[PDB]
Amino acid sequence: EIFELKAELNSDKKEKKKEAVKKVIASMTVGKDVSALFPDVVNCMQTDNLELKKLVYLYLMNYAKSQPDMAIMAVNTFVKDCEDPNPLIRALAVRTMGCIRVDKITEYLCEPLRKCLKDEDPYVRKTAAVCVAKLHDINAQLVEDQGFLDTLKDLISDSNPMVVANAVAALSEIAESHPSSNLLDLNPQSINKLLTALNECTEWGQIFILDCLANYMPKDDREAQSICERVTPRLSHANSAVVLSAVKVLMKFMEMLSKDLDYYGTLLKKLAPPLVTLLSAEPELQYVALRNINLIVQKRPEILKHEMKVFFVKYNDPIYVKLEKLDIMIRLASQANIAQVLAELREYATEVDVDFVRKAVRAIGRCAIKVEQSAERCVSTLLDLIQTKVNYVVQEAIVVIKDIFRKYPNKYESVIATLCENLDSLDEPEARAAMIWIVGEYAERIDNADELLESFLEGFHDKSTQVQLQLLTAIVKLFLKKPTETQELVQQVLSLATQDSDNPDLRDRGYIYWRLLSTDPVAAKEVVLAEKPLISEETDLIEPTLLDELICYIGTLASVYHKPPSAFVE
Amino acid sequence: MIHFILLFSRQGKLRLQKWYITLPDKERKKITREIVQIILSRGHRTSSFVDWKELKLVYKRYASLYFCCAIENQDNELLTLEIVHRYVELLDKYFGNVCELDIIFNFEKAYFILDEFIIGGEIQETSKKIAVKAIEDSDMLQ
Amino acid sequence: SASAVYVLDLKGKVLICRNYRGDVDMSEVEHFMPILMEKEEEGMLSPILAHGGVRFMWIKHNNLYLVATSKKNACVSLVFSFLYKVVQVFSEYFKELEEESIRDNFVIIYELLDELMDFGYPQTTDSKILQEYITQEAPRPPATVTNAVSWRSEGIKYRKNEVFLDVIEAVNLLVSANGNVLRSEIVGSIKMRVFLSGMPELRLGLNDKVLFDNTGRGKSKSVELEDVKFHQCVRLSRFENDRTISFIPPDGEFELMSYRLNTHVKPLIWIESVIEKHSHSRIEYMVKAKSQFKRRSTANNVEIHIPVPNDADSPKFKTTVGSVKWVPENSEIVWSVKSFPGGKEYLMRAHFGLPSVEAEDKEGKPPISVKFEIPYFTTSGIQVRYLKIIEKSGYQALPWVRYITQNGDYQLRTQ
Amino acid sequence: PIRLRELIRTIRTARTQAEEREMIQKECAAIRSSFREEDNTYRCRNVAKLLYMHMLGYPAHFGQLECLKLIASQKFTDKRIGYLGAMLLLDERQDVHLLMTNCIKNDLNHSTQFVQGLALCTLGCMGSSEMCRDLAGEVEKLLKTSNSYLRKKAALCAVHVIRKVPELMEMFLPATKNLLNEKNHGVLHTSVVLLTEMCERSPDMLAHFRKLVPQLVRILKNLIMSGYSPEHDVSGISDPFLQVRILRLLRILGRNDDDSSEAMNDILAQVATNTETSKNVGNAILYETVLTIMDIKSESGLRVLAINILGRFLLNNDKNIRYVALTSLLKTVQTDHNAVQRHRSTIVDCLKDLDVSIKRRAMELSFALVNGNNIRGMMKELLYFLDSCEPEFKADCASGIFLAAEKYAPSKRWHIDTIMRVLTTAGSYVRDDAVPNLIQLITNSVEMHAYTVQRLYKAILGDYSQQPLVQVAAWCIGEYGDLLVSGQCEEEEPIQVTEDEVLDILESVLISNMSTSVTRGYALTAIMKLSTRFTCTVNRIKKVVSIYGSSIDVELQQRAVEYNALFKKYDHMRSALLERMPVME
Amino acid sequence: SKSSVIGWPAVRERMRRAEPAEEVGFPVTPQVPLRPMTYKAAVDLSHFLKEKGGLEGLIHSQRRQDILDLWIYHTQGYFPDWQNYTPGPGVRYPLTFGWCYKLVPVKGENTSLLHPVLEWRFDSRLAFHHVARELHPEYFK
Amino acid sequence: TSYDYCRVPMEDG
Repeated sequence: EIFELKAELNSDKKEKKKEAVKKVIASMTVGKDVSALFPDVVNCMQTDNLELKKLVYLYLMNYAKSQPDMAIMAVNTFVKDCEDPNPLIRALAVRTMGCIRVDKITEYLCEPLRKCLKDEDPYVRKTAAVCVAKLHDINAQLVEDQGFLDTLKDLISDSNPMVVANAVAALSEIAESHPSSNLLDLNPQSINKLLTALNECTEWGQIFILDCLANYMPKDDREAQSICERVTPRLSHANSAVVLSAVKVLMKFMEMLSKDLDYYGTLLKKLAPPLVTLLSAEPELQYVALRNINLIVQKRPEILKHEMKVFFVKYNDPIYVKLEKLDIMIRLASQANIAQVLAELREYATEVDVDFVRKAVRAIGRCAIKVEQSAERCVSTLLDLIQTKVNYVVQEAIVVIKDIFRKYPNKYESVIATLCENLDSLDEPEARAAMIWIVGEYAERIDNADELLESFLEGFHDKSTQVQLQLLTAIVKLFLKKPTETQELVQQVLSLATQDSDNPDLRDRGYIYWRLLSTDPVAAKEVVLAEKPLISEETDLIEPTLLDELICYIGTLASVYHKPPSAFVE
Repeated sequence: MIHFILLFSRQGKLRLQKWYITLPDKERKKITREIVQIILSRGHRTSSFVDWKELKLVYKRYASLYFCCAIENQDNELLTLEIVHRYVELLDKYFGNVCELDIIFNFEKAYFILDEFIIGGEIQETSKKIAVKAIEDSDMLQ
Repeated sequence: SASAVYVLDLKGKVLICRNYRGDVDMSEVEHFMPILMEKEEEGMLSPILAHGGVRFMWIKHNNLYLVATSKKNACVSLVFSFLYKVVQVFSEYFKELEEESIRDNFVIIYELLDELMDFGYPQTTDSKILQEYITQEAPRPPATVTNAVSWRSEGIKYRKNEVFLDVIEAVNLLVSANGNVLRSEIVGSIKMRVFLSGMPELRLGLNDKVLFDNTGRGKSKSVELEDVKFHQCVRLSRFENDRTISFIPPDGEFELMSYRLNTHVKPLIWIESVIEKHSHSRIEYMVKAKSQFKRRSTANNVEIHIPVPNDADSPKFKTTVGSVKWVPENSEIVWSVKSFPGGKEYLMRAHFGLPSVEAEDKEGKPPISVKFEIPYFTTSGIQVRYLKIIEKSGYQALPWVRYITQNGDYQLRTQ
Repeated sequence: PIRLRELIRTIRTARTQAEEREMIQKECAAIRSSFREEDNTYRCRNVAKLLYMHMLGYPAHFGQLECLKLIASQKFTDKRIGYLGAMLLLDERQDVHLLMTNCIKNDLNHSTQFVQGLALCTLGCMGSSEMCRDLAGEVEKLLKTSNSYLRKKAALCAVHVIRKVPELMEMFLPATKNLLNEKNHGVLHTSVVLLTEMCERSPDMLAHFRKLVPQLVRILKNLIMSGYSPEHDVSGISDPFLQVRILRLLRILGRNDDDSSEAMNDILAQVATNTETSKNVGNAILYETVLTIMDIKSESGLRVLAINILGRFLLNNDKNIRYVALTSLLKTVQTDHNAVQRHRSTIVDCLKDLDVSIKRRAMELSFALVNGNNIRGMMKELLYFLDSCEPEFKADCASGIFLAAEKYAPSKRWHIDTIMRVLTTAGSYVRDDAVPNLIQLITNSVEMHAYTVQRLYKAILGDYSQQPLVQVAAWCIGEYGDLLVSGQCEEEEPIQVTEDEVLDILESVLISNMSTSVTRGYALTAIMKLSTRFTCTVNRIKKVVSIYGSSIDVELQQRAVEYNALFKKYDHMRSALLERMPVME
Repeated sequence: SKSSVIGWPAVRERMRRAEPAEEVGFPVTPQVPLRPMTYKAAVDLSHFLKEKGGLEGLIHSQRRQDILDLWIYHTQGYFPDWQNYTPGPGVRYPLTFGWCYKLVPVKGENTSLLHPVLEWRFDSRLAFHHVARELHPEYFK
Repeated sequence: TSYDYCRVPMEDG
């Protein structure tokens, strides 16, 4: 079976050993443990067919870790094939060399690597540049022991910017794997050399040399401006990753440019039509953008403050897309588009995607706190959705109406007259507890607040912690507002929360309110009916301490996590 | 009391549900999805029973198809597996070389075989002959 | 920055696996699909997953999950742009990309994985030049592979010299339930089909507003491109200066440029639809379709997709011109009209029933999307002025173009 | 219209579920359109194809009226389709199922027993409580018949209506009288399950039914002595399904009686010896036999034998039997309590078993095995087993640790020590509901709070993210702060209590995002008490209350402002209500 | 033999679900050229059946043949008379010049309750040495 | 491509 395969593998005819190694990596394709036949396909490796040698290189790379000791039977064959005058077969070995990770091997292969560092063809030299970082991946100190760092610094000084960009991508890799001991930054003249090398190399190479710019910071304004004027034509390229790498350093380098110059406004006006066009991409790539755009408006809200309509979701959009568009509308919620947003969000509460609807309810509420202008019209929008009589639409609304009333408590008592009748058999305790505060805080214009809490005072011993605590909050607030009709009401809630409740904070605030009522309820008009200050809002702007670090991380996971780069890597 | 019966494939593809307890379809689609996930995430020496949420949930693999019950937590368990096997026998009886693809096809009578065997969640005929006799007579009635 | 890029199927078994760093274990792939079962069924779906420290960048093809795994703070758009490129290059090789394309052609596909990327660094992704040394039927790599010009090999020779352009309009539209246009931008895209001899440098000029403003012709017909994204081959530094579309094209079909602009003029076709949804009873769609565009122009083979309810039944259609097919499989109707000229206004009166029992759950409101196509008609008014063929050998090519206006996202939010 | 299996074959060709839904809504429309045609021809198959989609999980609410038409059909096959989907598409909360009530009632009077068998099938499976009220006299009428094809069905249907309507069984007390001599076993089986049901609901029915205990003692002895029948026999064991139901009926009878318990004593001594324990069947016979013996006031020679039966069942390598044996001693915990305790190491062995349910039964029976004698040693296994739980068992163990510890703690200190151990090692696994219970018992504890609050303080400096841990601590700091920082109104020689990091560690919770806000609910509560429980550094804690008056949690914005006016206006009335809370049960 | 791969398990399933022991008329695919199963294509097919597998040693029957032959006509455009074999007496040799497979003689619930045939053989000289011509000389001239 | 082409100038001087 495998031995008949090893019989054809130890055959002398090419057509039998060629079909044998195809079955092996087809057995590897179907995921068979073909590691037991390791050194036997190694015998049919040094072949004249270049088409066949890729299959063994495929096998040897895959089973290097599995057979680390048996992997010593290829070192001579690599240095054999780093010398064949086909540059295709040399770089094929070189990329097979660096990806094979056996520490018994990597010490031997530095010299044919050093040989291919100073090879002729750009093809193998851009391949050999990465294999240094592959070696620095495997053994970092052997590379400096081989002193390959400067040879990589000299392929930066090569022409044909593809070799230069493959040198840079390995350089920014190794300098990352370095502790920045001997930081690999260069003068602006190499940055002049790379920016001239920018207009020639491939779309991938244009990315990787924008990434060496993620470490450099210019020291003058014209120095910053002149390099940015050559990064500026990159914003009309089809690869958004070329564009996103370009925007990342432009957001980085605009902290050096003078706002007093018009080039700062020129840069920002040349920045917005690319950023909108990134939303015309594929939604996964747009999901990359939406986390990056989130990072932008927190830093520079000035750019895309004119654009809201492109942040309107569509029906066919993915769910991770549709949630993130709602965030930027919050991040762009201004006076000039209070009507555009709330009508759109009202069209978004008409959806069956509940979490999108649940986010859209929060999107109205974050709009109501960000602008106090349509804070009246936000409430009017929500009460319509309260009158849709959809439970989660209602159950998300009541928490929000509370927070508007926590934010803007003043002239919204014309709202609770609707909301005193709002189907009080609402079940969700986050909005049940929202109901009890809104009733409790506004227990003067809801004139029947005592009798509606009687339904809320039936199954009191097993509701929640908050809902029972809100009922302990509101009744004492209600009895302090009306001590006439709620006299037995304030005593029976102390009869349940202090005596027949084990909930200790409910026992804490129970006996506190019971003693405060027993000591001085008139002083409780000063104590618990105290004029509460303006609530300090949760500023969800990411800290510029972290945000300026994340200016350097755009299009990397640190932006798509809105985290520092170490907080999620291991 | 058998609360329900589930027959789901090696791929979890449900070939039978029979809710002897009245719970709504969202709950039907929730609970069925979970237990299929539970049983398929369960090994071969795991005692053929699950204590799943006050239901001593009985599972017993016979083929690629998997099997499920929810017995009341006061009743017998190996007999509950024998109930499955007696029903397996009756499927083996009325069909003979009882097999996967007409479970996919002729499921309508497999319900009717269950209707000749378990109504209400309990056994009505403890003989294996008299029940398949009656369904043949109603098949002879057509 | 990739470490191990994998291809899964709809079941989650590995169609093909390829690591580039060894920093992600090969058996990590078996957790992805249950996490994919996890995140989706809780609605926490993202194109990046995470099983501890392994980050799961993936796209989704028809069957396929091009899962690229990494662990560090990798460059994200570096990954996914390569992911759609690998789809593209496979689409360049395999005319359909499915499970049959992989398991039958693992000879070439593993070689592509060796070639397109090293270590996580894409180095060679132009498929047209990649055909010259990676064949499914090996010589040295071409100089164009070494060359900064990496899209066009030398020595390409034809009998004729034909430059086939396709200025294609794509009308986006967002009309709300109110009947106002929310978002109607136009994303036009000129896609070139080059059949030329040698190494030409093509220089293009349009009715650009800025280029006419630099000329002094900013009073005549000039399209205003809000943003364009071009090919690599366009020398953008030359374009940044003076709106100069100068490039050496690749050989064959390729999209050169991708312009985008807003337009505050009417939609080419206005739709008025109504819904007489009678509870437990029936529904009626007296929908009309007026054409606002030019009367010489004709909207070919339009396909008006109006979302109907799922349990809608007994269809009745009083059209005027054009047939309806009811598609319950998409729960909709396609009132199809083949020839629909500008100025024309055709009504359709639909009538279904509805079950006297209600359904269990809600359905939501999809908008109406139609599938118009108008040839020889630039709604934005873009005009190619010339195309300078510059060959060192020197020839007179045959530049050719046609204009086609289609929909982009032509959504019109229903009642 | 195509057939069912033609549809299924098309469905079996579907690859993507979304693509499969296209094939669903393809055919579903034709099913709908046929329903608009009021067809009677293909109404058989269109419903059958629909129920497949219902089994495929698709909204088939619409065709339910056609099922009522198929029940109200006249062809037998259309009924045969019609009664099925009535059990499928309809339930009690379907609310349209009430139209079956006339249709079934006519078809309880149909000539064919199989049509009436369909009617007893559908009502027995899913008959609604009011449909049970509307068919009660007809079922007992079909229980007064002689058709054993129907008597097996009307009996279990009568169970259903007694299950659904518990106040209805009194009209079935006359129905069940003296049909216990049925030659058929299946009708006799359903009668036992009915008498299982009738004895279950009402204790008033037990007096009429314990009389016929020796009647079935004979008939069960007939089942043992009729050692073979060509039917009912599985593996040489004759009608085991009936035999267990008799034992279960004999389990619920005689459970507080003795004369019937002695009237059943003989066959219990018989079948405990006269069973074949080889196959799975005779174990299932002997399992209920064990459970029957434990629950009645039985012979003592049965129960001693029964633990010896179970000692065998503890040692069988069948995990089924191990699940059986662990469930067995889980049943008879209190009954024959110490003959269980000699099997203790077998239970500690099954803690190391590689099955969830076996580890589940062993952990819970270990929670049941704890007396006041094994309380010290077994907890050390269990606190080790709490470390060696699965995270599903970690929530399950840590509560069940707290349950048996509140029972049989030989010390109050060691009671604290184990709970403090668990609260350090459970953390996110221990339930928040036991936290007022733990708070209650440590204030039921009166003597060691200087012992307690220091050890409370010594671990919360380790972490705060264990939320039920720091739920416990903040109340202790608020109440027994005087026992933490003691006589340290000013700076002294440095003891580990320092009355400022004491105040900082609560402040650390208030800013930390890993705070459940009832952590922050307890914390401001502890801040305001240490305005009185501490005389050392107050009015720096007033600053913390005052800055918290603009907080984003609603009640925690209430809590700070309601505290702060006492800190600003009624500083003497702060301590006027900060007496310690009373202690309850 | 490219589009014969996508139904290679699918139609063979319908063959295997066919027992080895409305509609009217015959449609013709428009504008597709038709030809019989030629020699080199039968060499292309006998190796397609040699390589793709699942056919050799299978229970041959006539119902499976007619399921197969019409599927070749509708998906590949070949006259479905090519899978003709010699009759009962003798080895069922193919009359087709180029078919290298001769035919030698050798669900489950559709069974009732209580109960009250060929196979292939590869022969690569059937393409040249027409053994069915030796069994039928007077018909082939 | 059933639609037909149209020839642009080359130079547009």
